[PDB]
Amino acid sequence: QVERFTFQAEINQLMSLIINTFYSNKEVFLRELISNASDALDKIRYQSLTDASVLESKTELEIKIIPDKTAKTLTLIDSGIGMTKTDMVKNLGTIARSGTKNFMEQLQSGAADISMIGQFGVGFYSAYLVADTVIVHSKNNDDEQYVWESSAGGEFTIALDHTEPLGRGTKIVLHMKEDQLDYLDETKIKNLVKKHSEFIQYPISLLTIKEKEVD
Repeated sequence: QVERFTFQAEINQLMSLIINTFYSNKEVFLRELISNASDALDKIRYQSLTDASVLESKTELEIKIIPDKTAKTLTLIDSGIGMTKTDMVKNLGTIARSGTKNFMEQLQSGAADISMIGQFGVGFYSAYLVADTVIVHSKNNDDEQYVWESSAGGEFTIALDHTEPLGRGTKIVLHMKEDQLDYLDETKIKNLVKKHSEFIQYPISLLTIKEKEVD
């Protein structure tokens, strides 16, 4: 079963602005997504300080990053608190803070910059600086694994996830744009992850997939 939702008006503007207009430091997306991953890890960790049984679904607190040149995807997986179905609609389809709604006017006027999008809990959408389509798989202890998809257009979808179980956490899949495929190159992404994760307290693994014909 697939359930359709409309983005809240501001989110469409934020997304239109991100997609339609232009920015020069697209690499901030990685910083934002790694920061979200760390936040989620912080959340489950803080829960485990009062109740260590929350960690049972997946004991490792870590981030995994997988560039796939063949699939043209960059995937980021964290074992954070994950999102329930309601959490997904809220966190990926709405703006909560009224302060964030004002910031959208300072951003749209050009006074504010894309790189500060994270200070208002919307750094996620910076993924559309490099990806035409973004898939989010998420699993929270108090609910089932759901999968969230959007390619903008004023709408997103959510379904029960039947792909590989996460145990607990969030998997974001960016279907890269053709012009932004070098983010899947080993040296590029390694240095960018190193740069944008210096203060992150969690381990971060970078996967490299090499393919050679036998001869």
